[PDB]
Amino acid sequence: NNRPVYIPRPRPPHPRL
Amino acid sequence: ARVKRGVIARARHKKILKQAKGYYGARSRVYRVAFQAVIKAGQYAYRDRRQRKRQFRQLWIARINAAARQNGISYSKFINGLKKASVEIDRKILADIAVFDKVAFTALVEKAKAALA
Amino acid sequence: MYAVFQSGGKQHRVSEGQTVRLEKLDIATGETVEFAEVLMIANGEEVKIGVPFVDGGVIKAEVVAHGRGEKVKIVKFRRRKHYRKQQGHRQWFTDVKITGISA
Amino acid sequence: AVQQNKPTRSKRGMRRSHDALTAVTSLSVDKTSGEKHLRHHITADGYYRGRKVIAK
Amino acid sequence: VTGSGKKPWRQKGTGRARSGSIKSPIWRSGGVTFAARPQDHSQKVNKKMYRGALKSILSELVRQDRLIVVEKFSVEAPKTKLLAQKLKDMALEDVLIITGELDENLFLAARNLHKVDVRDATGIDPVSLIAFDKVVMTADAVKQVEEMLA
Amino acid sequence: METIAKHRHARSSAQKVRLVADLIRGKKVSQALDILTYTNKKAAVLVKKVLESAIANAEHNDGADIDDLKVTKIFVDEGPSMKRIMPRAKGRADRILKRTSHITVVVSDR
Amino acid sequence: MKTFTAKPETVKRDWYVVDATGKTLGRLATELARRLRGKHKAEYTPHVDTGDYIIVLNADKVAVTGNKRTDKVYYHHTGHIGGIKQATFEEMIARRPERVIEIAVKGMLPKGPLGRAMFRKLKVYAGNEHNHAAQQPQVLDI
RNA sequence: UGUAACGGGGCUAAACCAUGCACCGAAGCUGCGGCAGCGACGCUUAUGCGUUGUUGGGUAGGGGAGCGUUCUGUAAGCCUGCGAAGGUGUGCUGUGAGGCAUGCUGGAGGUAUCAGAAGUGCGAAUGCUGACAUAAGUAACGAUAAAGCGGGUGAAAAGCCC
RNA sequence: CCCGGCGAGGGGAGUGAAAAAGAACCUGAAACCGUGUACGUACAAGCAGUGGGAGCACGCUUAGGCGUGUGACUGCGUACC
Repeated sequence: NNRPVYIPRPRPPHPRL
Repeated sequence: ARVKRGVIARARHKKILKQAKGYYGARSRVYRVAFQAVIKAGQYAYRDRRQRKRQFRQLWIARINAAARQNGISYSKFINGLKKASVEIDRKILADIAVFDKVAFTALVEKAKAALA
Repeated sequence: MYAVFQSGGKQHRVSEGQTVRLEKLDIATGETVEFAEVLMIANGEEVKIGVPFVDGGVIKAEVVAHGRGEKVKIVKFRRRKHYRKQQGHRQWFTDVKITGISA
Repeated sequence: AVQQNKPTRSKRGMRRSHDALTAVTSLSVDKTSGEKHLRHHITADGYYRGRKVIAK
Repeated sequence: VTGSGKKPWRQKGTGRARSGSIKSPIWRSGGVTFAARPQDHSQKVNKKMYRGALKSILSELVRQDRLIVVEKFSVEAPKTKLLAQKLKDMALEDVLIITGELDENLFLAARNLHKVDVRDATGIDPVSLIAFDKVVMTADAVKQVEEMLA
Repeated sequence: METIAKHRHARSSAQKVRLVADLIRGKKVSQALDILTYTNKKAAVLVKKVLESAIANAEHNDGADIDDLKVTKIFVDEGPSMKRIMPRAKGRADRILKRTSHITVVVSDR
Repeated sequence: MKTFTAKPETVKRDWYVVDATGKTLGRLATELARRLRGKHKAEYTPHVDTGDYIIVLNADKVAVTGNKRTDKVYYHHTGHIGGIKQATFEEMIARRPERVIEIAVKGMLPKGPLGRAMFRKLKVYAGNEHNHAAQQPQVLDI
């Protein structure tokens, strides 16, 4: 039971406070 | 010489869980939580072995103070009178006498009053 | 009909013909022991201690058992400091039955 | 949106206390055939208020 | 361990622990952090130390009367039954027979006797002397012992 | 008498069947039967079949007079579960558990 | 041996009447808390309610020294956005003269199930009459 | 955000200044019982002490002494089908890791003492594998082209056939 | 043989030293999920324990307690790494 995840995620506006 | 640790590990876990008997939830079922609960109970038991002595000391003083005041004297005055009269009865016996034997306590306060005066 | 006496650093109030547990004593299990350090004797009439330890009051007691108390587990644990310690203790006790209380 | 600690079996049972079903306990007996049936419902054989209504 | 060096998954992004190979010792089916290798456990013992221990052992056997010296010990025919009878009347059941000269007749007789061993003076080891309850040495066997022990 | 009767590896989940079991616990067989007959649950017909079998076992293998029988004990235990893969969005996979259960009914005349 | 502990079943509780006319609020309240807790009895036990029932009469006649009659303020929050309400000593006396005495005793007693239990023994009345004559409420001078 | 600048009640002394005598108050000190380390002496001389004084909070770390597990010799010896290992309770026992006896299941192996060698002890490493919980009987059941009725078969029909 | 849908599954009977050895089969631990019994719990606030402790239910000698389980109330107490 491994099920590798190949899901990239969108780059949100970085905090850069 | 491969060594399997199934038997020993199960023995240790059983010993801890047995000591955790009666605790609520995972504290009596899960070893990871039971071990913390058992250790904490050990710390409290060590600490309360000392608090018990002072807790009972406070209870005896309160009982003596109530009994002495009922006889017409403050606790601090009553104890001072006993010291002056050279009486070595401790608080545990004094509280016990006050609860059960009222006449004996009346004699003690009378003795304390005489020593003070 | 009871008396108060000092045996093992802590005072006991014992009535006639009752068993009292007190600290270990250097007495064999089948010999009578004396307690002349009677703090107070109580009866229908009351007698106190003008001087500590009355004047002639004594208590006759017979040793019964010389067992050990219930095991007590001592746990010392320092939080986050990689220090744990375990210990056990069984306190020695002596059971003695009061046979006679003098005046 | 998601739990921070897993609820205990105690909380699970407490929530489920209201999920218990209730028995009808209201079975009426037909006037003629004497067959138990739900109130205001036809019997299995097709009777209602005594008179046969299905005839099948 | 049979396998490949490919990383099971990428270093970052995966929600699980960093992994480098399927053959890591903390992984199932492949590992062993410190695998054993064929090694020699024999250790050196000085010649004098070996002789001294052997001399010490022989002396104490004599002291505990566990050592019996007799004349020539031989069996007429290669029969285990004869050897059993010869040891039966001597009240010996677990004995180590040491003879100056090794004869096939005595060797074959004691071959099927577990509790009985037949040996030559040259082929004497400390373990055999300690292990066996009784040791029987022939007159010839005794002589060669001093010569080799010196 | 014991006259137990059980149905093992029922497809229904233990939780769902357990609601029906609590309805008839401790009741007489006559009242239990028609209670299940008019209960609108799949577990109702599973439990009813087990209860019918228990009554038949008592009547045949044990003493007669099934009129005075009661369901002394009834409990549902979780059974083996079948693991299935169900595709989800974004090429994700999740496990579907087809949960079974054992239904045990005990009836006695005392 | 084991120290004596009062058993709640076998506890005798007496009834007393206290006239609260011309009495300092705090000093009267302090005495009431002592009686309600049972600390005046030789069988006092912290975990057992050994106290006695006390009836207080003439609550509206209680006295306070200094300017406390006008400067003393009782605050309570209603659990709302700005629900903080304050009442002076006169306003409390006009509205419910008994509440001030109860508030004083409330704060002089332990907090917990046992503290609430012993508080229920107190019975404060504004007038000079009480309907508890069936309890043989002997007068207590204090 | 709510009294919110005595911890609270409350206090005109239950505040402050000066003096005095009492009492409470710690795991500090003393009393009683027990254990261990270190230095002395009277004497045992590989060890107890009629004794004596003192010490015993502890991380990094250094030193000392032990428990238990698998395997080798002792051991073709010993225990064991009137019951081994393992499992599960109970009762004793040691300052500790542990040990001993036994009820029920189990069904044929186990191993004293003394030495020898370690794949020798797990709660954590977003550790690895399997199993099982939680959210939860919740979301959802995959195009809003749409179903209704009669009969048939069947244990059972909104979905099958007509 | 019986319940069931000429099912699944089960209860009897029989085989066997043993069927909670029935093929989902030696031993069968833990998490997890249940039924029964005793006690507690619907006016009481927090690392859920610890010290004290009434009541109740079971057994023991004695007729008082001792043990086992539960535990109202109360002092102290903010997990581990």
